[PDB]
Amino acid sequence: SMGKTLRFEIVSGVNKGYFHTNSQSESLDLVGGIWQKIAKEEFEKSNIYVSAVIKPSKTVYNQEWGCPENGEETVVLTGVANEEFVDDIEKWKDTVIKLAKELKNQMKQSTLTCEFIETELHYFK
Amino acid sequence: SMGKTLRFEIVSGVNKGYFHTNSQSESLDLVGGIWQKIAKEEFEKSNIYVSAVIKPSKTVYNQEWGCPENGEETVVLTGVANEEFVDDIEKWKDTVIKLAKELKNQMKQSTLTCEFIETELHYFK
Amino acid sequence: GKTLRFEIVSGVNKGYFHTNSQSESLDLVGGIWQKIAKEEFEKSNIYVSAVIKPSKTVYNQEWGCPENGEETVVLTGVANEEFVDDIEKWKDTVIKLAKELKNQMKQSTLTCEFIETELHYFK
Ligand SMILES: Nc1ncnc2c1ncn2[C@@H]1O[C@H](CSCC[C@H](N)C(=O)O)[C@@H](O)[C@H]1O
Ligand SMILES: Nc1ncnc2c1ncn2[C@@H]1O[C@H](CSCC[C@H](N)C(=O)O)[C@@H](O)[C@H]1O
Ligand SMILES: Nc1ncnc2c1ncn2[C@@H]1O[C@H](CSCC[C@H](N)C(=O)O)[C@@H](O)[C@H]1O
Ligand SMILES: Nc1ncnc2c1ncn2[C@@H]1O[C@H](CSCC[C@H](N)C(=O)O)[C@@H](O)[C@H]1O
Ligand SMILES: Nc1ncnc2c1ncn2[C@@H]1O[C@H](CSCC[C@H](N)C(=O)O)[C@@H](O)[C@H]1O
Ligand SMILES: Nc1ncnc2c1ncn2[C@@H]1O[C@H](CSCC[C@H](N)C(=O)O)[C@@H](O)[C@H]1O
Repeated sequence: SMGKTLRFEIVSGVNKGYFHTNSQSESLDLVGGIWQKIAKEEFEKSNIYVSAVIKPSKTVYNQEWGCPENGEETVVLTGVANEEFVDDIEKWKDTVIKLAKELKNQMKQSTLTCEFIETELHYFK
Repeated sequence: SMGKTLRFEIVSGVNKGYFHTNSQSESLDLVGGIWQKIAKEEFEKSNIYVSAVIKPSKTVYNQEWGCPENGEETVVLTGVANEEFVDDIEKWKDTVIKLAKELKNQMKQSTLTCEFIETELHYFK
Repeated sequence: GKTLRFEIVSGVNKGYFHTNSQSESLDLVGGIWQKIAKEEFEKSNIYVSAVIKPSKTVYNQEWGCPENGEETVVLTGVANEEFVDDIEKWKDTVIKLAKELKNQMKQSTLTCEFIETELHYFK
């Protein structure tokens, strides 16, 4: 593998007071379910399924701007555009952006980051 | 040097139907111990030790393709090629690829992603 | 290729801080980062926010690694052009804080990587 592809990374808060969750495991399950829901909805329209690897985390920023002491509970979502599944990388990028905005809405987040990083994918099967 | 080098990232499932681990921390230890073993075996042959930073995760894809509701338990392994230890970036890359295939086999996975990403390493010691 | 992100891998020094779980180690590192980032922001108007993840780092038992890995924390953060006017000064700030983190966590060695990234920010 010498050609390049992309990976995305999204950082989202988990809004435990709105969703009535009380643990990292509950937040991961919630984000997993929401992502599965919206990713399937977009797959049905475009044949692009943005699968995601989601990790528990906390995000540390200024207490003045709303951060709890020691950090806000967050989830990181990351995923590669696998060339075996993705014909059109620009259409995949548009789909990730669409889903990131929808995740922001579903999670009731005020702001949200979505990054694209160049990567060289070796796929073992 | 400017520290221009590579990092790798692997995403592996944990085969609960095979290992019967009963928590996220047990899955982490299971993958960590396996990685520790195969990394040492390769180091004894090549003097390349691919150390790895491992994170708990859930991977979310279409339930039609076997994904449990809210995602499958996975582990993400990431590591840099530190020029302090690595003379030859291409041999390190070939070592990572060998270990990724070996991990896929030892974890009894049908597919496994292994990505290389360009990175600028600043090493403080 | 619009901007940069950093990633730092830190030990948690169980023998010094006496945390009992990965949740406590995460909070310990987070609180330390929150303080040094705030103090640097007052000086330079650059606030290096960080997304921190629990982890274990696996290396050779001959070099001190516990069986199945050492408990670690990964810190990662982007330079958001809406906040950051000077990417080189942000980079210098990240390095400054990473060294200060290494000191406060009583670590012997620490990695700090920079990766090119294209940031889309939704508000
Ligand atoms: N994220 C993903 N993970 C696993 N398999 C995927 C996938 N996205 C797509 N596939 C597989 O690819 C099939 C065809 S969808 C992709 C069609 C075409 N390559 C395109 O880019 O438009 C899916 O039904 C599924 O079998
Ligand atoms: N990718 C990233 N890198 C670094 N800091 C980030 C980040 N994404 C978010 N942050 C930090 O965390 C803050 C958001 S906290 C999570 C979002 C918030 N609950 C809301 O509703 O908007 C940002 O202001 C920034 O300081
Ligand atoms: N992943 C790793 N983490 C920490 N130390 C490592 C390491 N890999 C190698 N080392 C250190 O480097 C020593 C020499 S290994 C030979 C390295 C040589 N420059 C090459 O590229 O072939 C190891 O015994 C260990 O002390
Ligand atoms: N790096 C990555 N980025 C995005 N999705 C990924 C991914 N790695 C795996 N996936 C998703 O997760 C699915 C695999 S689940 C993990 C492997 C499985 N247990 C097996 O034994 O084959 C992939 O088909 C894809 O949909
Ligand atoms: N890490 C961060 N996360 C979120 N907002 C941030 C931030 N760093 C700075 N800001 C935002 O930037 C505002 C002004 S400080 C930045 C001043 C100027 N752009 C400079 O480069 O010096 C803060 O009040 C806050 O709203
Ligand atoms: N970014 C990275 N990628 C891969 N391995 C890493 C790494 N950062 C650290 N390691 C591994 O973990 C070891 C450090 S363990 C954590 C630091 C230690 N507590 C100290 O105070 O020095 C390194 O020798 C290397 O083998």
